[PDB]
Amino acid sequence: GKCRGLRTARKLRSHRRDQKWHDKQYKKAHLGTALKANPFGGASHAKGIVLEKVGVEAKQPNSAIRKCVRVQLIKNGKKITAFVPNDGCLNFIEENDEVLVAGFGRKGHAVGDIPGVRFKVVKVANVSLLALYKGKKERPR
Amino acid sequence: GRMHAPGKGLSQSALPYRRSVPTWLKLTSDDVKEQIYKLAKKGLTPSQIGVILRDSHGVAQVRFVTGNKILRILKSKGLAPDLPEDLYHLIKKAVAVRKHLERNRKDKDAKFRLILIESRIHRLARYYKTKRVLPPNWKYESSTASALVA
Amino acid sequence: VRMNVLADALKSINNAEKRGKRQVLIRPCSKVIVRFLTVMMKHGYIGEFEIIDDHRAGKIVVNLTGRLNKCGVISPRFDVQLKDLEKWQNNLLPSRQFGFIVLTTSAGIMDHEEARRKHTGGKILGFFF
RNA sequence: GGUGACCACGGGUGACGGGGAAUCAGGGUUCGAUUCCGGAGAGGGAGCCUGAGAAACGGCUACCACAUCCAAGGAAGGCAGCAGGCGCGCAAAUUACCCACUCCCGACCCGGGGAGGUAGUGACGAAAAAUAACAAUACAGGACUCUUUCGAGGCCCUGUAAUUGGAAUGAGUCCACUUUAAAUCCUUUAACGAGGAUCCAUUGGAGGGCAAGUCUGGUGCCAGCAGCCGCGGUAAUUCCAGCUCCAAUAGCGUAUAUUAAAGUUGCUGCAGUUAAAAAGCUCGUAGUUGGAUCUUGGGAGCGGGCGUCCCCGCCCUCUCGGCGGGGCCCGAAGCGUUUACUUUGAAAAAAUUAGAGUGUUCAAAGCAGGCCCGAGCCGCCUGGAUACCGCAGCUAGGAAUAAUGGAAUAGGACCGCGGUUCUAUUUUGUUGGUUUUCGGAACUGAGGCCAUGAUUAAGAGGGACGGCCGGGGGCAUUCGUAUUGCGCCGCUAGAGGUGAAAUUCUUGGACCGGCGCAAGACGGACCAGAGCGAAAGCAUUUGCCAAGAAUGUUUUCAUUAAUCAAGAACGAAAGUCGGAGGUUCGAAGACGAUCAGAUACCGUCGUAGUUCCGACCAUAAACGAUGCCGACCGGCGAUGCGGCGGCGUUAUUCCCAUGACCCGCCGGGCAGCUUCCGGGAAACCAAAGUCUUUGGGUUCCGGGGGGAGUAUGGUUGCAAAGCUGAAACUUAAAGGAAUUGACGG
RNA sequence: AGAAGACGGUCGAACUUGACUAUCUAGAGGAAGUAAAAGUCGUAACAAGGUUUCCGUAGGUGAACCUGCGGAAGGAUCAUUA
Ligand SMILES: [Mg+2]
Ligand SMILES: [Mg+2]
Ligand SMILES: [Mg+2]
Ligand SMILES: [Mg+2]
Ligand SMILES: [Mg+2]
Ligand SMILES: [Mg+2]
Ligand SMILES: [Mg+2]
Ligand SMILES: [Mg+2]
Ligand SMILES: [Mg+2]
Ligand SMILES: [Mg+2]
Ligand SMILES: [Mg+2]
Ligand SMILES: [Mg+2]
Ligand SMILES: [Mg+2]
Ligand SMILES: [Mg+2]
Ligand SMILES: [Mg+2]
Ligand SMILES: [Mg+2]
Ligand SMILES: [Mg+2]
Ligand SMILES: [Mg+2]
Ligand SMILES: [Mg+2]
Ligand SMILES: [Mg+2]
Ligand SMILES: [Mg+2]
Repeated sequence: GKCRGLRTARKLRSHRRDQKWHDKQYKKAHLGTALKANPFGGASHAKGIVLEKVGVEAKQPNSAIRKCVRVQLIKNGKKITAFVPNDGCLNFIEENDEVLVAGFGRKGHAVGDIPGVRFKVVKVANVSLLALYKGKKERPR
Repeated sequence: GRMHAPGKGLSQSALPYRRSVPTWLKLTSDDVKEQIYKLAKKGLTPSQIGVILRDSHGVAQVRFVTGNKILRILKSKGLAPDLPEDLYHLIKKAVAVRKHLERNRKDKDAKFRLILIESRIHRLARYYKTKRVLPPNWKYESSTASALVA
Repeated sequence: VRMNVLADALKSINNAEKRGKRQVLIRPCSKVIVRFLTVMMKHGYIGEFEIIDDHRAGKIVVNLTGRLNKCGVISPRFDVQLKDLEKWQNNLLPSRQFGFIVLTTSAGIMDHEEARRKHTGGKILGFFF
């Protein structure tokens, strides 16, 4: 059992903070390795330059091509794969453009049947992908 | 349970509720004292004095008849041993095991019991230091104990 | 070894009450035990108890009335002030209507209602309801 | 010398500290660059002048890094001030007006203030609140009513489409006023200003979680959707649209940090047999935790009414008691321990929080405000509370719990009496001589008194003693058959081995039978849900050596105790080193078989090893997959040891013991059966119970599955390896117990 | 009264060198872990999985794995008779 003495507070707190390192959430947010390994560096979004347009295969029970773009972040110069989350927004994407990529939804974890993709594109050429999809505003042609 | 053994024996002496001296006992307080003085000069430990008095002279408790304990009686006269009786016997057992152990090096069991005995020696010695029975610098040396006891 | 004599007496009468025994014998008696048994009697939770006097720590036989539910102990005797007493009340007592928290104060051993009546905190001992 | 496991020192911080912010049962977890207080800095360091005050930078000097002008001889720099640019970025405003307010500076009613105020940008965020209301017609609905369905109206509410159909209004234009330093905005208030009142609400969804379609048209495992389950391969409730519904609403969606949910960090309050998990075992220092016991009972009218309730009052001492000599009194000194604890009081910035008052037109706010004016009201009444403020420090009451002490070689308390050395004042008032035991302080001798002074001996522990008990340990010794080999003797052609064979041994006598010899192992049957040991483990006889549990105890000591980081002892088997020995078996290896192949299972050999001594290694499914100490909570029959009782049988003897049985009791073990103790997911467990009715003490240790007991560092080892021990990345399950079915060489 | 200047002292920037310590990162080659291919080879584990399985240790083998020694039942026996 656990100690219950009147002057065992030091043992209780020392044991607590030693055991707090054994759950992933505390280890992740207090070690710093996850922060360094994060391509975004603790940022909600990141701008980048479209390096290529690539297609990713779905998982086993699905069968589709997920239209993603390989992007290099303007800060730290890291190369990541960002999903394009609409039906025909890849055509809205061309080569060498600024794209505001954001996390896909669950904190650096792969989402759905897309393997290894944890980011999605939000804006391209400083105009929203939703606005282009809905026709609210057109490309800066 | 036992300090250095897995054992939970309840074998203990049970003192009577009657603190009064039995009316048949005819030895008075001084008579117990001089019997105690005699047997102590003979070279008997206080525990050995109590058993002989109980088994032969019919005193169930020395403290009940004299009002004072056996070791207190010896120290008051001044013939109590310097080493406490229980501490003396622990060193005696430790020396005997040491003597046996040097003849029989392969007795890993005898070595194990030796550590248990010397652990009890140090724990008892700490208590006696705290009560100031023993000198504050009294150490149990494995080498010099063979002459300290026996 | 035995370290909390009160904790052992409370557990013994709790187990005996669960089984349904008319009487229970708690082996090591002490002053705190007698006072703790006294407050239970004055609130009617237990019947007569008799302290058997041997020259050692005596024994106690308690007549269980069967109207007890739990008589636990709070082993680390926390210091309870008058401002955190209600936080102990709702944490331990089943309800605000019945149930008693017994704490040792400088005015003696008594329940929380009376301790508050004479405006004094103290050290938590146990509870019963 | 000083500081350290009560964590020193060192390292990191995406650390300025605090008041405070978010979340909100309680406890907590995060956040505080940011307007108030304190600190620090002015590109990085360093050094100085002046001054009361600076190591000042809208002061100077120097160096470093940048950087400006130059006639190239020199000279001049510091926006982490207000604006405003570049860069960096996911990310953040006008190179505006004014000292009118609040205050600051100055020689000062007069000047100055990018402090600060005002305006501009401003969906950071917060408060209020439009996008419509009503009436009469049609058609349903209502407990409708009138005849008892039928039909109507003496009523009510919704809905669809209409020359309805004339009432109310702002949002907009815009006059003036007001506001203000000057404006703006707001509030006032003119004239306009609503029938798709087109003066047009959006953002996300409609399989489930989760409110809303099993509509229609496209696409056809494609496009795509989908936080998770999942949808789509031609009849999509899920994609792309239309229609229609749903949610919130001037706001809604997404990403990320953080809180609750999370009793998935568990102090409150989690777990550890099988799910992840208790160290192989014991000792042990720090740490944590520790049996019982020292004043209770009796009083007074008051008194929760002696109204036996009980406001309650309780029926420490010595010193001037300040109302050298009064009882008419209450002030000076110490505590006949020291703390923890609890209550009270003091002091604890404001702002923020809770909260008192106050109709801001309500609210967020703010600290304002209210009464009358008949016009003299030549002015009256207020508020600007209070609470909390952790821990530490200060103060006064209480003394229950907890710690700590007093008298044990009395070097003890208290009353005095001796004998000893100094000394403020003395007055044996002219000074000087002074007596000053004078007053108290110096040390010491002899007394009385103290009820003279030691709580008890834990169903706590240690130790002693008694008779036993045990495959407990070490050394020596003895015996057993078997196995292998060898020597003779006999008779024989086979023997061995396998599912079947074969490798192999054999007319030299193999196998078999007999008598011997030698060696090295191993201690059968007895042998058990029996014993002992800390575990590992321990089984031929005998002797020696120490050790031990339990029991017995009217012995002794008297709390000496429990668990324990660090450290230490012991640890099957295999493995390593050195020396002996090597019968059997047998990793490696060889061969014969089997097989589709057969690096194997089977067979014949056979090395290391297996045996002993010495030294390492420290691991096992080291298992009960189950920490230790302590208490409580059913029954029953046995078993081992010790003790205590008893009808009898038996051994001898002439009787008791004493052994062997028989029937019980007690204590301590190994277990078993049983039970609706209770627990548990259940299997099951008298513990794995006494757990939301959660707290006996204390160790170790788990936090979805993998990566991984891996990499690296450290350390131990001759080596093999041991101990300590991540991350990146990946994944929606992996698992546990039970049910049904299927299947089983 | 006194300026330039000089010896010495003291704070001491800065430069050169060396050391230590932090992160980041290249690297021939080597050796792992993950995900998808009804790819190849066998069949080690599950039933007595066709040699019960598993643990520790050691050697061996294309691969799973095999074998020796000790252990466990989480076994395929809670049981086998005087
Ligand atoms: Mg910082
Ligand atoms: Mg701050
Ligand atoms: Mg400064
Ligand atoms: Mg001045
Ligand atoms: Mg400066
Ligand atoms: Mg509108
Ligand atoms: Mg749809
Ligand atoms: Mg949370
Ligand atoms: Mg859990
Ligand atoms: Mg497990
Ligand atoms: Mg200790
Ligand atoms: Mg106590
Ligand atoms: Mg043959
Ligand atoms: Mg071994
Ligand atoms: Mg060897
Ligand atoms: Mg062989
Ligand atoms: Mg414990
Ligand atoms: Mg894990
Ligand atoms: Mg190579
Ligand atoms: Mg196998
Ligand atoms: Mg198999």
